[PDB]
Amino acid sequence: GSMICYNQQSSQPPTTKTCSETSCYKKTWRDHRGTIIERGCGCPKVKPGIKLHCCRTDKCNN
Amino acid sequence: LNEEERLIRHLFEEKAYNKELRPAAHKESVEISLALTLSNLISLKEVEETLTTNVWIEQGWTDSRLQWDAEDFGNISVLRLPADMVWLPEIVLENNNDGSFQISYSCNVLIYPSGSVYWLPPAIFRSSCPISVTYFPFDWQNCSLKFSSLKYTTKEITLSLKQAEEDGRSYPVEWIIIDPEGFTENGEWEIVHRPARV
Amino acid sequence: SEAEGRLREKLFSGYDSTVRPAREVGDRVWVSIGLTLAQLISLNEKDEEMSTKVYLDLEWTDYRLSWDPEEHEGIDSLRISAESVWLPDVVLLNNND
Amino acid sequence: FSSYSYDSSEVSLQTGLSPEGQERQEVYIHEGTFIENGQWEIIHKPSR
Amino acid sequence: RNQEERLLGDLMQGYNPHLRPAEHDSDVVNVSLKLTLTNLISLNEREEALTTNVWIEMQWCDYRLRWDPRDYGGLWVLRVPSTMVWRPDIVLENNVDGVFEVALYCNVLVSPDGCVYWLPPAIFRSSCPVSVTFFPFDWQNCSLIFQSQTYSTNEINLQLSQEDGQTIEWIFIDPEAFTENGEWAIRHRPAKMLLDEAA
Amino acid sequence: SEHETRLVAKLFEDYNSVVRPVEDHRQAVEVTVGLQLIQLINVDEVNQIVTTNVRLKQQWVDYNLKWNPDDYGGVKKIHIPSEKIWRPDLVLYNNADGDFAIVKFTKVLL
Amino acid sequence: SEHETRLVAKLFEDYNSVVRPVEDHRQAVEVTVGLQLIQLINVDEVNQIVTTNVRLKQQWVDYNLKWNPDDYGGVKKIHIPSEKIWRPDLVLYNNADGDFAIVKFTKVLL
Ligand SMILES: *[C@@H]1O[C@H](CO)[C@@H](O[C@@H]2O[C@H](CO)[C@@H](O)[C@H](O)[C@H]2NC(C)=O)[C@H](O)[C@H]1NC(C)=O
Ligand SMILES: *[C@@H]1O[C@H](CO)[C@@H](O)[C@H](O)[C@H]1NC(C)=O
Repeated sequence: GSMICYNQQSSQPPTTKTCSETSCYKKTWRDHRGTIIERGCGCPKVKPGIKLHCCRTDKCNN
Repeated sequence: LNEEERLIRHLFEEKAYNKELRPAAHKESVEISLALTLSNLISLKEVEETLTTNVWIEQGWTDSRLQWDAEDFGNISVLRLPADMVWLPEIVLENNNDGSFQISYSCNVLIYPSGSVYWLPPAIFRSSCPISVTYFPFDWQNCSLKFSSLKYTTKEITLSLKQAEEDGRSYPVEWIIIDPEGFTENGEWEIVHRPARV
Repeated sequence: SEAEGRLREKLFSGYDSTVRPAREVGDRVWVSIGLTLAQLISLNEKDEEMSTKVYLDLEWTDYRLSWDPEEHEGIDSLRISAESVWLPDVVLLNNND
Repeated sequence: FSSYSYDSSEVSLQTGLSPEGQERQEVYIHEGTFIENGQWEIIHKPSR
Repeated sequence: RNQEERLLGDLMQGYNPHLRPAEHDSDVVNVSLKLTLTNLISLNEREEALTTNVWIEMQWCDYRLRWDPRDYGGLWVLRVPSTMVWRPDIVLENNVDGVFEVALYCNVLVSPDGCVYWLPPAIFRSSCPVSVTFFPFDWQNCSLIFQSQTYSTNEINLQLSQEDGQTIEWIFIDPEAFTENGEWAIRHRPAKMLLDEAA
Repeated sequence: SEHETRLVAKLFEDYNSVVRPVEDHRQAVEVTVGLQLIQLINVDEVNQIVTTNVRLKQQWVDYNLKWNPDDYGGVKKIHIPSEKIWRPDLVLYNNADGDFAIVKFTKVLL
Repeated sequence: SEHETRLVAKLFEDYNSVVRPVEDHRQAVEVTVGLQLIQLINVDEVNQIVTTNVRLKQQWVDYNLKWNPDDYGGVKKIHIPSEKIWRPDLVLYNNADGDFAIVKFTKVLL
């Protein structure tokens, strides 16, 4: 069992990788300079104040 | 170096920039936009009644002398200058209790072709936070960081909050910015509210 | 402001900030001193020392820094860095540190 | 508070008049923004 | 002062204090070093810091500061600010508080042969790892490591000072003027010059 | 000697410490950063502060500080005060209560 | 203050603060030193350090800072910064952990 996730940063050109997990995640937060979006595998535990979106479909984190 | 040095020589030697003069007419006020980022909360000493903070203060203002058209300088769109070369509003913490009014590290300013000046000095500040001991050790405290200019009055500068944008709509940043990913909570103090006011 | 710059250059041509303003020899400089207590920080008894935060209020007259406002587009006040003008050497005499 | 170097023949001192004026002899405390010390109460605050 | 001012003006013509004195290439500036301890202030064990009051005697020679006394009315010595001459940037490497440098930048004494004498005083907080096994009946071996911050062994030759025929391989202590520390007695006080051969 | 003096006179005749030292403003400055930890001074658990003694080695190339050694008596390396030149503004981002940037401006080897 | 401005400009136009203020280099500078004790702050018996508040009155004649008052409107006494003149380098030899010399450069009465 495998899956295709996205992993690019923010508004960079899209890239993909092979997740061995059953979810792909998008992680959004905002520091003083602007908004950061991190994409990857699984469903990580995030610190408070961070938007998280986990999804169980191919190419689902964008 | 060529366009950078050319632009510096155009702005500061050819135009004869004077850092002692405000970037405004004599009867006009300069709009300073302020935001605060709390890097980390060091301590609140109860006996000494002192809040210690690491804060990055973001100052923005338009200087109409420090502007250029990018097409005459090789499409250069940003310049980094020492803070000692430009006019500064000289924003200080009036609430300090140790005499350290000023920011800690006087970093470079960033100037842009529009004449906008961006400055993000970091600072370590010791301020007076009066302590309410009534419900100790189940107490909560209300500390403040009061920023103003002792060199200029309301006629000379006008303080305001930073205006950020979301989906093309502007809003004033009415809170202390804390980076959620990089913030480490203080060992004994949790933060409940972070408002900001003019 | 350009007129502010010309006024500043006019006032500080030949101005020495280390020289007390006295138009005649024997003239006194009348300095008026007040104080505003922002915060009474502490009274440390073991050190016998009172810590305060204050704002001084120092008023005097420098005859060298006068101008006609109608000759400079109505400018009647200036904000000049303290190192550029003659200051009275007012200090707290009974400081403990 | 005094001039460290200049003597009375050069710099003459006087008490600072407040916005009230009228030959004040007092330390000025702005009553709105002044938080009293938790250990100390200011009974008198003159100036001479 | 006219001869002194004349000599200073003639000496400071074209003098760069930030350039090491070398008359020919591959010249190494010899620097002799002596340390006088005036009082051992303390040894804080919880910070592992030895606080000491020292006077460091540095002697080197600068060919650019040479002059003939007969051309200047028999002037045989000149007191110059230490900022205006070239200096070997000797620092206490093992400092615990971040103060590498001397406390007071006094005058140097330049002689007609160009040989410069400098005796700045210093307060030094140095790192002393405390061996705690026999506390409070313990003895400690504290170190003060002095080296150039910027120059290498092909540029300066840092050595111990030589008095009349004998190298001073110890911390000098005034017998008359020394007041013993109230908690520490100095049993040995040697000095060494270390140069790793493979460095 | 006179050759080191002549060299330093020429290198800092038309030098600008504010300008990034590259030929073209569109290329970045390449800085190599290394950290040497000399001593772990203290770990303080209450305020969550680690104080350490470090050396912060920084290596880059200044385009405007080149010379031919044959025109200066064969001098290949010199020592310059760091205040005279452009430097990277390295800052400890997670600084707690210490210094954000370098305050001890020692000499550079050029 | 035009007279005093003229005098101060005249006095420090050819003045060198490094060498001693003596017409001939073979005569010594006569300095009168007095100590005023304002406050005995502390006696530290452990570290054996006495902390005191003092004023260090130093008096001496500068050969090149003389003038005729008739050429300057009758100005006989002035106050000048101490950093721009030669001074004695008075050091406290038995300084424990404070300042070896004067660090607060108040005004000179001339
Ligand atoms: C610089 O110091 C070195 C020692 O570190 C001196 O070298 C020796 O000096 C003795 C006495 O003059 C000679 O007998 C030896 O032959 C020297 N050895 C070497 C390494 O040559 C050296 O002379 C000193 N230089 C100056 C200019 O005084
Ligand atoms: C900058 O970019 C514009 C894009 O239209 C181009 O026309 C121009 O030649 C470029 N260079 C300069 C120096 O303006």
